[PDB]
Amino acid sequence: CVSLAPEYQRPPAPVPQQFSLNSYQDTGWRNFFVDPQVSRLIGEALNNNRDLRMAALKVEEARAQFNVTDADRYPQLNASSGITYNGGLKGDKPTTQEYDAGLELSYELDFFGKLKNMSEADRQNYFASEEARRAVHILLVSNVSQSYFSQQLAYEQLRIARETLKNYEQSYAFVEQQLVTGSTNVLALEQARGQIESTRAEIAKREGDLAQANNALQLVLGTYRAVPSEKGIKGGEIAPVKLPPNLSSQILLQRPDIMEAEYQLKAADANIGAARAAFFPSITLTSGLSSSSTELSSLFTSGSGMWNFIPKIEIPIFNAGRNKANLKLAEIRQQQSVVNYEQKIQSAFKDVSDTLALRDSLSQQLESQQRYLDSLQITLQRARGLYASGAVSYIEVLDAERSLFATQQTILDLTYSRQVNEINLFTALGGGWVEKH
Amino acid sequence: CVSLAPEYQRPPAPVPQQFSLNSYQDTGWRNFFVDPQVSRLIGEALNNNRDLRMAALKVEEARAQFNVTDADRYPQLNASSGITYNGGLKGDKPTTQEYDAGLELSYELDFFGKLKNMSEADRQNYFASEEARRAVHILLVSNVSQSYFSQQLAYEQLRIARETLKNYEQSYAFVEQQLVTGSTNVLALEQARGQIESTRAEIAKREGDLAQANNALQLVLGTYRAVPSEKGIKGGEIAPVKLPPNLSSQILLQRPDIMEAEYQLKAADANIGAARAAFFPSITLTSGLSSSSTELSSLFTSGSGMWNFIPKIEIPIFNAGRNKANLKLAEIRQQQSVVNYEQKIQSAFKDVSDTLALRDSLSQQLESQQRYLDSLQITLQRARGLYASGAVSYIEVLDAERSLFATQQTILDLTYSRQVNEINLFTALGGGWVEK
Amino acid sequence: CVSLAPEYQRPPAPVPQQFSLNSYQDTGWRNFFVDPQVSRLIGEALNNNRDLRMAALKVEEARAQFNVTDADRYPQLNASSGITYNGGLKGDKPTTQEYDAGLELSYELDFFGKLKNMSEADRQNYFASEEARRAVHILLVSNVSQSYFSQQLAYEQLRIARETLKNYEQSYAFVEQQLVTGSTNVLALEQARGQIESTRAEIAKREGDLAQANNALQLVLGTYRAVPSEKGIKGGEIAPVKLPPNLSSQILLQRPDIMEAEYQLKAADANIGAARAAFFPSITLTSGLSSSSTELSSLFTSGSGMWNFIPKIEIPIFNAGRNKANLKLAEIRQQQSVVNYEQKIQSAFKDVSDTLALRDSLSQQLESQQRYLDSLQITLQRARGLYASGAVSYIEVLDAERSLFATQQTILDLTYSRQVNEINLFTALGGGWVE
Repeated sequence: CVSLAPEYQRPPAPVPQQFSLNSYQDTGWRNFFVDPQVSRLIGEALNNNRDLRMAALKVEEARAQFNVTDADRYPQLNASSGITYNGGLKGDKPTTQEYDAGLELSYELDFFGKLKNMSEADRQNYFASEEARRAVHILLVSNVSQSYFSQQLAYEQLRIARETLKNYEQSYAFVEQQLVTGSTNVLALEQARGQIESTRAEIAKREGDLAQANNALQLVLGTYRAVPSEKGIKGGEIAPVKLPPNLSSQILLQRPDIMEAEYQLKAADANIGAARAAFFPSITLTSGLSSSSTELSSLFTSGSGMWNFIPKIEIPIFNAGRNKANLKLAEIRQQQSVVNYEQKIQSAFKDVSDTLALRDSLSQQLESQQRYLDSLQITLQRARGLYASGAVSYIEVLDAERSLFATQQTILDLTYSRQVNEINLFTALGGGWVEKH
Repeated sequence: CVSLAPEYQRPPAPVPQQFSLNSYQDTGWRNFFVDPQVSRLIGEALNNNRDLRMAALKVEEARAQFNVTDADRYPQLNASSGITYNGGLKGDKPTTQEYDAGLELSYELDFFGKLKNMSEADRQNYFASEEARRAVHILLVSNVSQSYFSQQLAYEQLRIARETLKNYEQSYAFVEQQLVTGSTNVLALEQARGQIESTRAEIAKREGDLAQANNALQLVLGTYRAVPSEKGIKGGEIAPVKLPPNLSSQILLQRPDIMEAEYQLKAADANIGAARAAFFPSITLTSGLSSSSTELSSLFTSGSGMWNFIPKIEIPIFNAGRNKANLKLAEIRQQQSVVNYEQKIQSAFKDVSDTLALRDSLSQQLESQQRYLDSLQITLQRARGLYASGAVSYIEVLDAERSLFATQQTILDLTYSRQVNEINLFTALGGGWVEK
Repeated sequence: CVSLAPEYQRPPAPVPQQFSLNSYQDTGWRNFFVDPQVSRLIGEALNNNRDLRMAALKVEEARAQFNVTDADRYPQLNASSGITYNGGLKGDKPTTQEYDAGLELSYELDFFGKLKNMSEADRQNYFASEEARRAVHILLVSNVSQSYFSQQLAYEQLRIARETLKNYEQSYAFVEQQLVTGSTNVLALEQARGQIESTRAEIAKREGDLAQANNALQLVLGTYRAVPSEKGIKGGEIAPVKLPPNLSSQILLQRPDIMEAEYQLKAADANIGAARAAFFPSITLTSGLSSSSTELSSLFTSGSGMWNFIPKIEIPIFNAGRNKANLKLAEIRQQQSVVNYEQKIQSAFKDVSDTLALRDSLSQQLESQQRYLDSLQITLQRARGLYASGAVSYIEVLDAERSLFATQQTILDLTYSRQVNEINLFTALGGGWVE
């Protein structure tokens, strides 16, 4: 037996050896997700999400497809019966009757490994479909957690808007009482009435956001049981990934999408092997045991049984270069598989490089926003103080409250961005496949 | 004749029996779309949109594909002629001549329903393609209407921007005359000059928005006639869907995309039946009337005509488990069709749930925004009154006009969102198929 | 030989003959891109981008696919040997042994142009893949330039945020010194402190934007060399497309995506021709030279060689309408190809009509925004002057500095939009194929 396929070489990864930025290990996704709710929802989804269900069925499709293709490599047994009537149109020559029954055993030698390479291309494609399930798995893990964290964000935003509204209602009362007794103008009161109605809208928007974050969580879960409520604890929900000083691009090579591109690349080599076998001769055995007769009474008698054994070898000589062209197709597609591989790596490298950058951008953003917060709370208290003594008009109170609301909302969105980014680093690195080191 | 395909069972829908939230009926899209312009554009688009045309062609593809596959079930007739020359290379054996003409009639019995099941898979796939057209149809309706409503929004936003601009020019005058006569500061006047130039920029943005809304409305129409102008009447353009107290998820099951997933699920059962037939024997008839000769002179003479009749039965015995694996493939793919069905349902249920919630979220937003509006108009008149008497600086007028503009634009965007949401509920329920 | 395929007619383009709005010419993308950096990065990308690499390999696939299909039109030569054993089960008939070797030359006539039309459909489909490469090429140009320009925007936004921050620190100093000596209140000082910390946040956000614009620029280049820094000069980086008074829709018809739809429309005609050939007879020649024997000793001897020559003609008569249904499928898919063609045109026409609109929308936006800028700078100076004399409170300075920062950022975003829009017009018209 011969395999004409080429030896596998892994293409060199077309990315820097390092990200810009002791050893990175995959501690399970149980370490990463500190919050026990996201642990429970992942567990729930892992058994009910329809997309992961399709991904597993696709692995099964590919295993069955390998067994369909591998069957060709094995001997084959078939039986057939038949009557043959035969006469002339004018001549009185009586009409014949030929009864026949047969058992035939076919077998392709495959001395140059055409069928053997085609089964291997399908073996490799099954490995590809397995890594594809894994990629679907860790992306599921990502969507579930982000969906939960997004729901929580809706819970906070709704809650602080309710709280602002009660704050602005007290402001209106503060202004109301000084107008019953002539200290202020009525412009302050209409400014305070504005804020109340404005904030009322916001609460309506945030309720809608919360409704929609619930429905999206339940879609990804695949089950519709009671959605989680708001957590009373804030902070520490995620344990970020610890990265060594100089980190290697090689980490990307174990990603599921890249591994899946690697297995398809292997499958394309095997197809090159089958393309090349197409040039060489083929050897086919075909042995048979038949029994023919002229009346049905003696079909399975002694003088009728016959055996047969035919080895055959066929060779191609001139096909107007069909075999060439089909070899070029193979080799071109293989180069396509190389390109596809490179593409999966280069994007992989971008993604990670981005989240690393975002890690620092978002930290500094969030800390400087808290500082702007603290300064805004002092501004607001001073503005209320000086307005209560007639030193400044109420627009200074309005501005501070406004700025303060915007900043509280942005800080909430920021820590969200922060921990989703952290999830995104986890996932781009190989993600939530393993759950226990 | 036997059919090995399985009996159809509809998969139980993996969603709550009810949405959270007398009987819902599909009154035609003529009742839903109150505005007669959206009705007239829908008519134009129903006869000119290329995507709908492609969807209908895809239905015809599928009917032709069924006829190609059904042909195998019928007897087949073919003729063939031929001369055969035959001689030896060294041995003096005079070169022979065999003239032949023949007429053959082939016919697969299909006793176990292999070909019959494969034609049925293609029947089912044609029904699928019909539900697909329908889905493209109602989605066209949704895109046309939102496209028109979006244009109209662009018209309003542009118009009130122009109106604001004339307002702020008058403000500039109000301040300008008090500076010619020394009552105010020049800081007011640069603040008013500022607003004017700002608003001038906004008008440019909104004109751009109107231009692009026009082009998108003509793309979706597929005809490039005169686009609709702005409506003088505002309100009542849509008659929302009236929904019963407790509403059933079952409504989703008549959605085109879900029905299309169902027909494909039927087609996969048929393929399971063909997979199974592959194990059992096949019986093939093949009768023939030929005529051979050794000189062309007597090809169609009396002593040459011959007839033939060969029934044949072939059986598989050991294929190294190819038939098994091909059956596993069928069953696996069938489960894939079940999963695909469940996915279309779960999504559909999410969508509807979202618009129901959005229905309440958008009404309450819009009403509280109008109340902020009203309060802002009082604030502006009071800031303008107190500024004219030296009680507050002009920054209080600036803020009021600013907040007022912003709120007017949000209210415009809100009612848009409101009525597009309503369109979205219509469509997610079964939508603009019927107009009766 | 006969071709049953139909004559090609180009479908009339279903769009206005004119865009609403001397002669347009495609000056190379070297004229359009004034900035030498974008020219140099395009060169680097044209030799390293993986997507253009894949588009090329797809053209090679298509040519190979044509040679696979074209082989059927030529005579074919094949050889085969074989031994045949033959015996009875119970009858004492000695077991036979028949040795054979053979050389067969097969040839399909194709009198009605079935194989010929099917090769032609694949010729057309290779032309299609060529136009697809071209589309991928000009889209590569568009992505490379917008990536660079986007990077530059990140650079400016970061820089003016750093500069605003030094400004607001000087404001804080200005306020600090009047509170050390009692002239003002402490509300001004906490207002200025706020602006400082706020702007500190913004700087953090702009640094993150810059990093991400670098990584996306390196992805599209396909090489990871030192990214370009900020340009000290601003302005004149692009030379817009000069457009004649009344411009014709016909310009669209040379777009790659539409040409690719056209070639596929041609390929569907050829398939109609093969569908119709299916009805007519087929004529096949098959000549042979074989040599058989009964013992291997004399396999290639004198009495064994035999020659052969069999012309055959096969006719379909009743196929339960398979050939008809296969013809309808062809014709239907051809109408599909027409519709696909129309769709590619109508979208092309929308796109161009949009960038033309946007050309005017963005120029006016940007011009009025500069005027608002100028007016805001006067407002700020006046607010600071009247605050320093006790005439207005500091909030008036706050507002002006705020309004001014927002307007500086929007003007930056605007000229960006302006020159990307211009790139988008170039590309929608045929774009960066020629230099």
